[PDB]
Amino acid sequence: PPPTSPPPSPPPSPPPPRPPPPPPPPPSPPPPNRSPPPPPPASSAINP
Amino acid sequence: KPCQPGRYQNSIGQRVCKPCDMGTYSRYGGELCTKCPAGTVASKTGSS
Repeated sequence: PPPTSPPPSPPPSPPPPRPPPPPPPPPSPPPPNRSPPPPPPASSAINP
Repeated sequence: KPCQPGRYQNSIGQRVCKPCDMGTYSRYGGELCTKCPAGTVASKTGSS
């Protein structure tokens, strides 16, 4: 007699998930303001 | 009278001496505060 009909192919395995990425570094801080403003020479007396 | 170390003045005829910037030293007087030379640190404002 002929052999029994083979059974159909079985389903494939489930896939794994993916992790999330870490937070990026903060922006570099700005440098301080460019020098002090020119100072006043000062004047008058301030006397009594 | 010369500004005591730890302060500076950059204008002729100023009664008050401004405090030196943080991370900077000053000698007796000085028109401008000279930053720490090379591998050192002041770690305080108006340090001598």
